Amino acid sequence: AGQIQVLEGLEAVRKRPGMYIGSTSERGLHHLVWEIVDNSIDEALAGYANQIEVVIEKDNWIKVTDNGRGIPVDIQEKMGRPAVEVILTSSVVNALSQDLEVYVHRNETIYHQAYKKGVPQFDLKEVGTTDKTGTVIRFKADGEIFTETTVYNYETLQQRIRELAFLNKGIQITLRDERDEENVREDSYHYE
Ligand SMILES: [Cl-]
Ligand SMILES: [Mg+2]
Repeated sequence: AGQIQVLEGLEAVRKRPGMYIGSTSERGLHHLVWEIVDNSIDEALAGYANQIEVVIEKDNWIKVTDNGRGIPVDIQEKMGRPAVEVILTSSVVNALSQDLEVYVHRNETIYHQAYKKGVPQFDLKEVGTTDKTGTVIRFKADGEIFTETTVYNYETLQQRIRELAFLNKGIQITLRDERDEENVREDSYHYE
């Protein structure tokens, strides 16, 4: 019943995306980033992260990295699935992304899963080792949902990231635009 309910959730969000994120215009596109960044900020506020990096990658992928605990990977009694899988298959960003990847650094291990329109492409995999903790999320907004534009606006991201760092003092939040490899722009904010 758990994973059927997952599938129905994805269908619901993709059918009425604007009920979930406000709009499917440029505003809703940028709201994807806010949803993810907000979750990292909660992890900082909980006491466990202090650095968040947002990268606009080639072809308008977004990568958000935090140095928090890493999303848990333990098997849920609820779903019979790893915790990270439950969390990401119930994410609006994931449902509304053509593709999304997560890398978790936790338990001295790097774990990876990928998704399309919220559907996992393979089971969560151990792919390496690590001496850090945190989470990396990379996603590509689905152009079938965001029919006006899937191109992010650096200045829009910059303005809100600046505001978020100012509001959440102590968190280092970095924005980087790598879309043009010949001219990479970065702004990093860190208030007291
Ligand atoms: Cl875990
Ligand atoms: Mg939260």
